[PDB]
Amino acid sequence: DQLSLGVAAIFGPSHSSSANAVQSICNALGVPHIQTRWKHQVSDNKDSFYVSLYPDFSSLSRAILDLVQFFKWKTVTVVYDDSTGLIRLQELIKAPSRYNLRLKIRQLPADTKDAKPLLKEMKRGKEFHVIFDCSHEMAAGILK
Amino acid sequence: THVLRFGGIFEYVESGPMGAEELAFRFAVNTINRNRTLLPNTTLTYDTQKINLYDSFEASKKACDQLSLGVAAIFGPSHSSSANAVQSICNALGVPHIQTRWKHQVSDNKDSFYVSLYPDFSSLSRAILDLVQFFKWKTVTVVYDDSTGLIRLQELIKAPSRYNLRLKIRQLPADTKDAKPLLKEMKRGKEFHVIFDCSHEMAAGILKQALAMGMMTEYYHYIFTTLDLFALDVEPYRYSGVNMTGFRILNTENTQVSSIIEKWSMERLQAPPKPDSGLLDGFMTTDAALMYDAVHVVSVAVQQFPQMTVSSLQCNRHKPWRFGTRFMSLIKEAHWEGLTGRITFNKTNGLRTDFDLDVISLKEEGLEKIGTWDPASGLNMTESQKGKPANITDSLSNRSLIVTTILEEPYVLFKKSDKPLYGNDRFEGYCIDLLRELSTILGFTYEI
Amino acid sequence: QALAMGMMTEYYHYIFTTLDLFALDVEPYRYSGVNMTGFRILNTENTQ
Ligand SMILES: *[C@@H]1O[C@H](CO)[C@@H](O[C@@H]2O[C@H](CO)[C@@H](O)[C@H](O)[C@H]2NC(C)=O)[C@H](O)[C@H]1NC(C)=O
Ligand SMILES: *[C@@H]1O[C@H](CO)[C@@H](O)[C@H](O)[C@H]1NC(C)=O
Ligand SMILES: *[C@@H]1O[C@H](CO)[C@@H](O)[C@H](O)[C@H]1NC(C)=O
Ligand SMILES: *[C@@H]1O[C@H](CO)[C@@H](O)[C@H](O)[C@H]1NC(C)=O
Ligand SMILES: *[C@@H]1O[C@H](CO)[C@@H](O)[C@H](O)[C@H]1NC(C)=O
Repeated sequence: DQLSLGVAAIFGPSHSSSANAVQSICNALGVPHIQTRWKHQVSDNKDSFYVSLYPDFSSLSRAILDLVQFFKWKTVTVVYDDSTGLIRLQELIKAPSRYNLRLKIRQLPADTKDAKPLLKEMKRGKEFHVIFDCSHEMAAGILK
Repeated sequence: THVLRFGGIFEYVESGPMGAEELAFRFAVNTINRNRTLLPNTTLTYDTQKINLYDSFEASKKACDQLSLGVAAIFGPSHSSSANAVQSICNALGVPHIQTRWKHQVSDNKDSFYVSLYPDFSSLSRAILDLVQFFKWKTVTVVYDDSTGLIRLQELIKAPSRYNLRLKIRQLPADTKDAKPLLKEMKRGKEFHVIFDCSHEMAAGILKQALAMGMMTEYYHYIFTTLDLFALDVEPYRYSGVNMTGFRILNTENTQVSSIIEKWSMERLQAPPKPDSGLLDGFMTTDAALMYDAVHVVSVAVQQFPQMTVSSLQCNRHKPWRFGTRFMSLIKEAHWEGLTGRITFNKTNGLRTDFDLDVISLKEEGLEKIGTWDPASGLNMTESQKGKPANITDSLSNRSLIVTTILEEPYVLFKKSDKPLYGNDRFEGYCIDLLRELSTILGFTYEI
Repeated sequence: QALAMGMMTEYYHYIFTTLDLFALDVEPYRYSGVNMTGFRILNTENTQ
C-alpha cells in the first residue's frame, strides 16, 4: 500500500520475520529496501535489493574476540537472551578451537526479567569474566 | 460428497520431474481415497504449485491464490524465510498451516494456526545430549553447517555448565564441500568425538572426504543428527570399525509401514539419484515421511469433525474465515500413528515435543537398533549385557575357591566392626590381603 | 580393501614390491597418512 501509492525508498520494519517479507517484496518490484536492525540472513537467498545499516555481527562478534584477547581471559561465561543472540556471537563460540578460551554458555530465562537463578548459579560457579548479550533495556535490569 | 480442497506450496523442480515432498503429498491424497476406512462420504483434492523457496513474495502470491480459490489447509513451503510469509497468511485468516520443516521460531511470534511435524530440537538435542552421558564422553566437537546450525543445538551448547564436557564447536566451510582443511585440523586436535549436524546429503559428503582423510578408523566415534542416517550407503565404511551412532524417527519395524516404503520406491522409480553421491537409491527421506504423515493427521481431524467445508477468503480484505477456530483445536488434539510412529502434538505452541526414536549404529553387519528414546525414560537401550554367554564367572575355574584359613596375627588377625557380618571379610590381616592380592592379579572369587 | 577395512591411517606403512607402484591410482589414499614407500626403475625423470 506504499508501493501502489508510489514510493522509492522503503525503510522496512525492525524485526527478523517482518523484514524478510518486505525484502522479498522489494526484490520483485525493484524498490530498495533499507534496514536498521540486524536480521538473520539465510545465506542462500538470491535477494540483492537490500542494504542494512546495522553493524554486522560478522565483525562485532570478531571485535569481541579481540577484546577478550586483550584481557587475556580463560573462563568467559557468555550470556544471551534470545536464540538469535548465539548467532550474533559465532566468532566467540568457535574460539576454543583456536585459543585456550573455555566458554560456559548460559541463557537468560524466557518470558521474564528474573536473572536471579543465573546469578545464583554464576556466583557459585566462581566465574568473573561474563559477557552479556542483550538489549540495553534488558541489560540495565541485570545490573539492578 | 465434498472435496475438502488441499494444496500448498512445494519446491520448484526446474527441469526434473517432481520434488520428493510433493510426490508424498499426492501419494497421501491417493492412499486415503482408495482405503475408504478413513473418510466417509468425502474425497480429497490438491492444488500444488511451486516457488523458488527464497521468494516469500512468490509464496505470498501463490498462497493467497489458493486462499482465493479456497482451501481447507495450506501445507506450506519448506524453507525458513518462505515459512514466515505463509505462516502469517494462516494466522491472518484461520486456515491451518501444517508444516514439515523445522524453521527458526521467533520467540515473540504470537501465532496460533500452525503445526510442524518435524521433531523439535528442543527435545531432539536432549537426545543427542542423552548419548554423551551414555557413551561417557568428555570432549565433543560439534560441527554445524550454517548459521542456523548453532541455534538448533542450543540445548547442547548449554551443556558444559553441567554433565561436564568440553565443547569445541567448529564450522563446515560455506560455498563448498571441501572439508579437507577442516578435517585436517581435527586430526591434529585429536578430536575423536564429533556431532556432525547437517543434512544427509552433507553427511555423505563429509564422510566420503573423511574416508580419504584417514579419519575413519576404529578410534573415531561419529554421531550424526539427520533423520535420514538410514539412507547413507554405509557399505564402504562398514568393515572399518567406525562408530557412527545416530538417530531415526522412521520406524521400519512395522509391516504396514515398510509395505508402504516399498510401495513408495516403485512409484518413485521416477527420478533416480545419481550413483556417485554416496547416497542410496530406494529410501524414504524423512521429509517425505513427514509429508505423508502430515496429511493423515489432517485426515484424522476431518474424520473427527464432519461438516467442515471450503469458503473462499481473500487476502485483499482481511477477514477471519469461519471454521478454523473450531478446526485448529481438532488438529492440535491428534494421536495418529504413522511412518514416524506416535504423532502427538503439543497443546501449548503447535510443535511436536513428544515422539519416539530409534538409536541406530554401525555394527559390522550394518545399521542396527541399539535401543529406543522418547522424552520420558531417557535412553532405554537394549545393551544385551555382555559377560553372560552360557556362563556366570567361568563356573568351574571360580567354583568358590575355598581357602583353608587359620587366624594368626598379623597374617589373619580378625575383621570386626559390630553386628556379625559375613563374606570374605570375616577376617583381616596380611594373608587376608594376600588372599585378595593373589585374587586381584589373576581373578578368582575366593572363600574362607 | 585396506581402505574399506580402515587400515589406511597415519599408523601403517606398506612397502610394496612391484616396479609399477608409480603407475597406481594413489589419489584417494594420498591425503590420509599411509607412507607407501616403494620402488621404480622406470626413470621418468629424464626428458628423452
Ligand atoms: C567402536 O567400534 C567397535 C567396533 O566397530 C566397537 O566394538 C564392538 O565390538 C564387538 C565385537 O566384540 C562387535 O560385535 C560390536 O558390533 C561392536 N560395536 C559397535 C557399536 O560397533 C566399540 O565398542 C566402539 N567403541 C566406541 C567407544 O565407540
Ligand atoms: C485402511 O486403514 C485401516 C486403518 O484405519 C486399516 O485397518 C485397514 O486394513 C486399511 N485397509 C486396507 C485395505 O489396507
Ligand atoms: C455415506 O457413508 C455413510 C456412513 O457414514 C453411509 O451410511 C451412507 O450410505 C453413505 N452414502 C451416502 C450417499 O450418504
Ligand atoms: C509443550 O511445549 C513446552 C515447550 O517446549 C514443553 O516444555 C512442554 O512439556 C510441552 N507439553 C507437553 C505436553 O509436553
Ligand atoms: C524398554 O523398557 C525397559 C527399560 O526401560 C526394558 O526392560 C525393556 O526391555 C525396554 N525395551 C522394550 C522394547 O520394551
